[PDB]
Amino acid sequence: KLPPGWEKRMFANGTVYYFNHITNASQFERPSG
Ligand SMILES: *[C@@H]1OC[C@@H](O)[C@H](O)[C@H]1O
Repeated sequence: KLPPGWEKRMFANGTVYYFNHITNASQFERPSG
């Protein structure tokens, strides 16, 4: 499902986003790569 290095992440207010654990990058939209 999810591409390499990405993992799902979430704010203290309950808002979900995406985080790259290899690069420390982050984004709201679901990652294609
Ligand atoms: C929840 O935390 C992330 C921020 O971007 C949103 O505006 C807030 O509601």
